[PDB]
Amino acid sequence: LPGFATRAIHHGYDPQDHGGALVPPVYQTATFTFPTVEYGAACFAGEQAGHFYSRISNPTLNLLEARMASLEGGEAGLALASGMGAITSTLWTLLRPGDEVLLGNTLYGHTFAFLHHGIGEFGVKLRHVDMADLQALEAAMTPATRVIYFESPANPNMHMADIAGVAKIARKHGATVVVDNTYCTPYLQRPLELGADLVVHSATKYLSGHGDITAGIVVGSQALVDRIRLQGLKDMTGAVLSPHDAALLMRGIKTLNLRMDRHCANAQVLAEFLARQPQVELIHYPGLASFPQYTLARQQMSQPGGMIAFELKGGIGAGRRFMNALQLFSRAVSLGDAESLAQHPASMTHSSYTPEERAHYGISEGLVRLSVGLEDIDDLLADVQQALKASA
Amino acid sequence: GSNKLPGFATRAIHHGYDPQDHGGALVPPVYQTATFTFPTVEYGAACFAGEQAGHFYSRISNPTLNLLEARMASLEGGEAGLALASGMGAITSTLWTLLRPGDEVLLGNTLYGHTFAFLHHGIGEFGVKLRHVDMADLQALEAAMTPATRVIYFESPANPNMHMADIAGVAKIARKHGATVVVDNTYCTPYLQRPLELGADLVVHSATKYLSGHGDITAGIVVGSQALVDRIRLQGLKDMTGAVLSPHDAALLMRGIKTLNLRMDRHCANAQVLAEFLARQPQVELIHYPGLASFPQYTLARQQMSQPGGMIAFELKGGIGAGRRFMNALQLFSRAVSLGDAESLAQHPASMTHSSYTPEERAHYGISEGLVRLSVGLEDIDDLLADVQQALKASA
Ligand SMILES: N[C@@H](CCS)C(=O)O
Ligand SMILES: N[C@@H](CCS)C(=O)O
Repeated sequence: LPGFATRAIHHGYDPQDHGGALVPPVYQTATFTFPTVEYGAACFAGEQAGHFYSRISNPTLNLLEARMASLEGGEAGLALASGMGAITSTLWTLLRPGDEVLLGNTLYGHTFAFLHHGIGEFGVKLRHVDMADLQALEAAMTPATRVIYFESPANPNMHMADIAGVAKIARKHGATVVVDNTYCTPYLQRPLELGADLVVHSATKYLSGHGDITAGIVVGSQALVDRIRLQGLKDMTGAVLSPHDAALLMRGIKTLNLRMDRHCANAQVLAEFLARQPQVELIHYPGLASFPQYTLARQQMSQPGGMIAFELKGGIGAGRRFMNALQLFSRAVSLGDAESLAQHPASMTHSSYTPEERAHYGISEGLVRLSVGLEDIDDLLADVQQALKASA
Repeated sequence: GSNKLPGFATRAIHHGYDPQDHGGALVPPVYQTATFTFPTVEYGAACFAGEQAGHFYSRISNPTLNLLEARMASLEGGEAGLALASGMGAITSTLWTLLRPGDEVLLGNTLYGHTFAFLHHGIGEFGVKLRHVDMADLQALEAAMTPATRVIYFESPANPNMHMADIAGVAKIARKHGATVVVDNTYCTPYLQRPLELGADLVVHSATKYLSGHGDITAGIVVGSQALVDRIRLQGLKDMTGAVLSPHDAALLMRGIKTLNLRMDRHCANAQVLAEFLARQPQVELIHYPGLASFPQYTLARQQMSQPGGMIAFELKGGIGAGRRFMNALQLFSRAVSLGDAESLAQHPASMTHSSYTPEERAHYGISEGLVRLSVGLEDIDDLLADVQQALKASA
């Protein structure tokens, strides 16, 4: 069993099989041909485990899937046009009218919109529960419960979930547990190893690393991934990942270990710094001693990650002033790029709302979120420091 | 004077782009970027509130895609466009946005297989009622409308029989009962047929086929009113499918569109010469091509398509086994699903797509044991003729 860096570079590919090419060639093709109608016939039931149309089985995409499956330690992988691609295809195939999905207390905005305004409107029952509270979770189960879905750590406050805890509970009811592992990557956390059934990824973020691609991943067990490929992707979503973008995702995956180390090192520093700031009410970073779920965090993540959330003392106004003053962080939604990013939802995403609605969603008035990039930590410090000056 | 619409080719190469707004770049740069940033936190406050113009995240809107979208809209004759990861991405994003439990969809009698799967085993398992109807029969369609009918959805010409519908007839009926008409316009492209100009509310495309023209990308387009395209963009795509089109692929789609009028003229000139030849060969029992008077809906084709297309279907004498022997003798056509490539493609559903079924359930689906489908490409006609004639001789 080769190491993670090795596998992330080499897994699933032998140059000697493809003309000696160091880097595998990109199958930017829509369709595939057949030597005979017989060899055609085989590929519409599926006996010679291989290549089928490119909206089902392109080699380039297969290489990506196998590598990601290796990295998350799962049976099988599926690549998709976007992270929503991955989550919609999974849920559309796993759920039907009357089934229930249990959801983590908070969710990526578009996931929430999919659940409450998408499948939810098609007769699927939604319940939100705190997924670190195993008793609340147990009590929430009903015969109807078929899926339990959550992120860990979860936007907005890095609130973790006890993956193995929930998974014990799901076994008692044959429920499928699905974990959005976008924030951690298989490099920092492997939820399948902790007993989840499927993981989903917005590969758009850390896995790509360079913010030039939109892509999605699903990893899990061959049977589940099979159904999602042939039902979710093929029939319900059509979220097909382009071969060019697959290749670039692979190119990005080759540095995962190296980039995530830096992202973390950079975040650790920025966070001990913020933790001492008198403009700072409160801070959420898994790697501080003050992080309420510190122990659970260290149990599931091998490093505390590249994301920080803090609340500024002066609410919306401070938030605004802080955001405007940054010259190195860019005001943008998104995360996991080489570039450092910030957002202040109160005055950005959730601006149109009001204080009382933002409290409902746990979006504090002065809540800012940092995606710490790979720039030099002294440059990142100077920027955060001056931006704090302006926030007075 | 200057209130005249530019020609189709002109709009295909230029619409929506002036080099002078991107520093003289003759070809638009490609926005291969996932995210966009904001100068002020206020500037971006408005981009989540309808006040200002710009882009937030390439899953919702992007300048490479926007141009592609605007060009397609101009070609189709519609208000707005939307570009997605595939034909199915376009179709599913649209129906997921437009339908809810208790709504009914009227469907054409036959469809593309994944569209059929999506409908029967996907959206239909979610509380949406389905009914099929001969769209060529306006009397039957009128009869089928009920106050639950929300959409009428069909392809014209349809897979795989090229059955056609009267678009303007359907729209007329739909305007009377109040349903949204969506037409899958893949086979024609906007160069041969414009359903929106005929009264349809939305067209969808597998741009993967003719629009791309070069079989290297998978991509979907939807075109219609600003108010429905936005709904679809903001609900279907953003929330329910995530069928995001890659800007690299959209740049290639745009590159392919630049020669559409030329590719199409040649697909059609080729198929016409092929069809006429096939109609006259001993091994050919039957032939379906819209440019032939023997085509059952000859009159609707002439009326609705400016040209008869690159698809031919034809039945062989000798039974499945002639088919096999034909398909396998081919040296220039390739054995393959798909259409609208530069390369000529053939398929023999009997010994291929529908090969697991026994000779019974194939005759049950209108599908002969001698049926073969041709997507005629852009090769030299004699070469194509020569290959097919050598191949008929083999299936003797
Ligand atoms: N995940 C980021 C951006 C994706 S659109 C966010 O939370 O806004
Ligand atoms: N539309 C073509 C190819 C897509 S798989 C077909 O009818 O099979």
